[PDB]
Amino acid sequence: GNNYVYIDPTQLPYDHKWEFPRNRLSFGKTLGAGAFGKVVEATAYGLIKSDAAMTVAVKMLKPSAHLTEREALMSELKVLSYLGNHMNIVNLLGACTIGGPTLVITEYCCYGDLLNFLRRKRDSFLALDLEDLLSFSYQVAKGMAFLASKNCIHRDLAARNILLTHGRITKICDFGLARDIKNDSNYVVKGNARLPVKWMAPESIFNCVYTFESDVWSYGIFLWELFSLGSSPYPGMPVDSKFYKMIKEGFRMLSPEHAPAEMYDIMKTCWDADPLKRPTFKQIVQLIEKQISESTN
Ligand SMILES: Cc1ccc(NC(=O)c2ccc(CN3CCN(C)CC3)cc2)cc1Nc1nccc(-c2cccnc2)n1
Repeated sequence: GNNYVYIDPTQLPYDHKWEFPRNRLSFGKTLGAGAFGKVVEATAYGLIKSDAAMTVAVKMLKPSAHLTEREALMSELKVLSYLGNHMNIVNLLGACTIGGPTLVITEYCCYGDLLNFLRRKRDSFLALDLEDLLSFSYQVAKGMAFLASKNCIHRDLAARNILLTHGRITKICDFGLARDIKNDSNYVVKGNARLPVKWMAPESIFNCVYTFESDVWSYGIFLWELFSLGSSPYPGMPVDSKFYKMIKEGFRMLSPEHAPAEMYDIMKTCWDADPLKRPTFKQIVQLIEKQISESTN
């Protein structure tokens, strides 16, 4: 959680142990695509077990991507390697960096992206219930606490960047190059960038600073998305001059109908204008642990 240092991924070395024979990959359907990159479902052979086919996700540069994007993908690969493999973050499995297009291989998450999952399961609210939502809030906070412990900042925390897999385990991801931010209305032009403004802390919007605390703000917005079962934040409030003024003034979202009081309390603290008053992910983990225990029986 040291806001005075950061991990420069170009200084991270690429561990050759990750290198995987690209001829042992069989590419499938597109899971996401941006301008210079895409994620596809694929099959990997002898990736973990010698004579076993396993489904994976593969992030690749399109032929139309430049060195800048290859560097970014390599940096992302090194960051994932640095983070290591954890229950609540997407797991790196390998890479193909030579002899073809640069590819990064991770686990495949059988329930796909959490935002789509919530939207699909909105009616079922097997069925989705409160404890599922609490579990997702807990696991995302847990994963983010780990990221912060590694002195890493997400910068785009949102339901769309969470995946869901076996046993309803969430995995923090970052589509990065592989999201079409040009045609995603959740990304708004601000200056010479398309930014996830509705998820962003005021200090990020106005001063372009991202911190452990701005990730916590985004987590608050995520909680809102979660307990609204995938609704877009600030309903009936398009990102314009009024929006910026209102956020600066102190306008905040009301509680989702399905949020327990303490979960909304967390949201409100995450959206404190003062970053120093926001909870840490470590704190949030404890709070949600308690709520989950209380919400059982
Ligand atoms: C194939 C791949 C390659 C790279 C990544 N990388 C990440 O998921 C990731 C997560 C966190 C960080 C940490 N990082 C720290 C610094 N900041 C600024 C950015 C975030 C970096 C990369 C994921 C994947 N996996 C991936 N990506 C998108 C979708 C899917 C997917 C979709 C549907 C079903 N199963 C899997 N799977």
